[PDB]
Amino acid sequence: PKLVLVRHGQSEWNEKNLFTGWVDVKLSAKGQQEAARAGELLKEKKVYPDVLYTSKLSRAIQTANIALEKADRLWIPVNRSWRLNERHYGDLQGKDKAETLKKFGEEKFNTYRRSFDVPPPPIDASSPFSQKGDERYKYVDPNVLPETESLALVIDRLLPYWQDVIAKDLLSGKTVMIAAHGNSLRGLVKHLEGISDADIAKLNIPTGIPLVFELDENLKPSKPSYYLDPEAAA
Amino acid sequence: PKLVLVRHGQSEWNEKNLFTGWVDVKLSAKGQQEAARAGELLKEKKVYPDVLYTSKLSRAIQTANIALEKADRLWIPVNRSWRLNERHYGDLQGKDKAETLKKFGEEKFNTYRRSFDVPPPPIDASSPFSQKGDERYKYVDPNVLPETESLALVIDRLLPYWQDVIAKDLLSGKTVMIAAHGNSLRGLVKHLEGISDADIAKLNIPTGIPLVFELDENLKPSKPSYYLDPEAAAA
Amino acid sequence: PKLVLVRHGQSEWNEKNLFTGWVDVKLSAKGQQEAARAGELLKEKKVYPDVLYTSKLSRAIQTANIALEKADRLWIPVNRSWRLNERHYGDLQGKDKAETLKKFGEEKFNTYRRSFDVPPPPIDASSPFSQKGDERYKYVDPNVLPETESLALVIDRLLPYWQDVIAKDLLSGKTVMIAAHGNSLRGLVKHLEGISDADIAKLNIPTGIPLVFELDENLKPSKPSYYLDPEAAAA
Amino acid sequence: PKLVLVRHGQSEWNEKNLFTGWVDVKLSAKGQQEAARAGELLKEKKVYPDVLYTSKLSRAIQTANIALEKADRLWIPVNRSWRLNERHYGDLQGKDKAETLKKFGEEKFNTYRRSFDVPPPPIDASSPFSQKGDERYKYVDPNVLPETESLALVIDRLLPYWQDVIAKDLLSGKTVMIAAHGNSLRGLVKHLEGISDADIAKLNIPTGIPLVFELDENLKPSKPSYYLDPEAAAA
Repeated sequence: PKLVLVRHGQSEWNEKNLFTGWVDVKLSAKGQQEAARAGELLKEKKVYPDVLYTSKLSRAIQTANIALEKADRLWIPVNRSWRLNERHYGDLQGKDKAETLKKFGEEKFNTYRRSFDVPPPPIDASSPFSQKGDERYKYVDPNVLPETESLALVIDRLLPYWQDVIAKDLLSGKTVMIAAHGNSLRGLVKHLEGISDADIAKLNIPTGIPLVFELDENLKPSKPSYYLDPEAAA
Repeated sequence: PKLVLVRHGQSEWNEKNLFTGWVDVKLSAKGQQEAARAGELLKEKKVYPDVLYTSKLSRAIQTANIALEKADRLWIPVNRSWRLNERHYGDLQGKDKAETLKKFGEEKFNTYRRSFDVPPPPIDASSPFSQKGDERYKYVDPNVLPETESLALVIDRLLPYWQDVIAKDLLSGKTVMIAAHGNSLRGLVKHLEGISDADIAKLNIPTGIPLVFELDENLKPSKPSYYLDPEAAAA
Repeated sequence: PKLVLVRHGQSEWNEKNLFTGWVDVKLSAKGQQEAARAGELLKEKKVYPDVLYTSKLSRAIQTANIALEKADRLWIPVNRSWRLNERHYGDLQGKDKAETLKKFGEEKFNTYRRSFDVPPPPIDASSPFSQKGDERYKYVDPNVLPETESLALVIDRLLPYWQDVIAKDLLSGKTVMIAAHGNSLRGLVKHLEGISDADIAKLNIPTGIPLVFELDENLKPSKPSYYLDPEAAAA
Repeated sequence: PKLVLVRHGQSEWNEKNLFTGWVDVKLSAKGQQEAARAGELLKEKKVYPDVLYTSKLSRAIQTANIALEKADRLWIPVNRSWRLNERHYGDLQGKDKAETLKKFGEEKFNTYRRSFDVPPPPIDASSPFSQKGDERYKYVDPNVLPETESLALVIDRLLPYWQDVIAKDLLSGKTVMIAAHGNSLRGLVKHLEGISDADIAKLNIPTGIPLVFELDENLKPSKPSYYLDPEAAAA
């Protein structure tokens, strides 16, 4: 089976130095350009997705729409899941990253951004930056919807979707493309490669560069993953 | 129930005066702007789709994508069907329109373009403008895929998808958006409004302007249809 | 591709001499045994369905459930559609077959029963034998649901489901089992084999015996169909 | 939103005192009667499921089929999931229960049977009672499929299906029926009622008697759950 991963490029908040999380922020002009190069790489390198999976976040969805238009595969079926969403940043959603660093100090700030299992402080259900009660999640068990998450947590809610839904297509011989986020993709990659809880902190997935996985029948890498622009990935 | 129809703006081929049909031609720079305007109109007029339906043709898909982005509803479920495709143009696919008019005359030409049931000659399976064997139709019974169509024929293949798939959503209380094409959308409007085989040739559906239908429990108009920019659609 | 057709055995109304059609009459005790025998044949003969399609009528459904229990494939995915339903019988639904012959006469009675395109008179929406407004059809476009049908019509509403839905599974390499009715299966066989509007009235599909079709990439027979009990079927 | 749980009656292995787990054992004749009785109760008490969910195990699937036949609702959509399966019994699968009470002693046996988080030893792949490589699970990630389980673990693989799939139907106003097993339904009930890890072993769900939960918009009981046969369930 063949899996293609695409991390969207910068959102409008990444420029503004604000933690995004689940806030549905739009892709920036530069994010749109990386989306377009990701697609051109898909075409150029002959990687043809038969099906697409995205998160419920616009920035990833628009990256898919743009990338697929350049790859001339806009007609493929598409499925969306909150389980592919970016790590929910809790109370840090909508907050300046430089001020958050001044408020908590470097150790706590690295812990919130990159510890494997310690999540950011939870967000208040009535905050301007809270996704509670948002229409796009109205058919999901209210109780599971997060108020903050660590990568460990992201992996816990993502794996079931990977297990039942994405796996069916892979095991049916379909080349799957997933357009998601930094933390949901680092999470999936941690799972596919058996990366340790300690080591995962250092993993960075380059935005707008398709990561390809050739998997065996047990959905395990049959060889090292590869970026479509190896030189731009390193 | 509530249904919104969005016809895409011009494709690159329209600009170059070439008959398109099922050729998967890209939307033109201006088609993209009309898509954007269609989205702004959705948001502005407070028409919020719960689910999207497109054809398998890129120009209509890209229109829904741009329109949904401006409307800020990119997250909605999407389904695609060949039964929402534009009318297949037969041997006319990829031919120059002005050259076609010189070769058939103002009569045969106008008949191929705007008659209810006279289809163009079928296109040969080996033509560069033939979709026979196209990857995107591979799970559809080969026998049903057209090699040419008339509006009448577009309607016959479209209705079943409307009857079972689109209708379930509408009858489930969801606002459906359909991003499709000239013939498929006129075909759907003909059915919804009960327009005769003779009167349908008159109906023009303007591009990049959402057309809204509020329907009753029998999927028949509860009040008359309305464009989201009545002025721009009427000129 | 491989397709298995199973016609359900008698309902409780067959013994009572009443026209059934869309009325949801239960499978008879003898229908239940033919169902068990149908599933026993699938196992015996090594025909393993990957997915099941049934109509929305209980007798076909129960036949399928019983058959799969015997075949040890109860776990397969199941899809149901009104389009696989038996031919709607019109005003004849729930009426005595003997009294109907006296009322219409030999010629007209044979007409309503076995002509390709003359349907029974339509049934009225008030009749306790009308399915209009029934819950199992509440998500289908009300305008398309029949108030009487002829075999021509059955084939008309069945094909779109075969073309897009069942065809997807067959073209994906899945062995499809359909549990339906006399008219619906005969309509499908007519289509698969190219039987004339004139010779189909003669085709009888044996109840409780699987009919297997090995199909080519065009979903057209690659070798003649074959029942799993050739003798019980040709007796 | 309204939910109905139905625990299947005994299997052929329960009758013979053998640990079942994921072994796809056929429901017993008394088990089929309980199924019928479950269905008569649904009908009698006016509990009309709109959709059915089951495990991938025949005993639970046959239960739903017999019950729904009695309820006259065979036509409802049906979805199956390995996540609603009974708890995998590991090495205990296919072993005599009384012989196990000896080979372990009253307290180690009780652990494997009624402890919250300590699972039985895993079953070897090549054991006749291993479900490793079974066709009904060929589209599931091979890595997640268990070789033994505890109730804690059952709940962990069950919840995602409940959260996304089953919740959608409930939240769309549809009455849901789940026909599953001892551990998977106790697991769902532990979740619905907020029973602690400590008090869960004490809960019992009687076979063949529908248990109805009336839920709020948060999918939490809006009033105490109830059986459709209060006396028989508590006796």
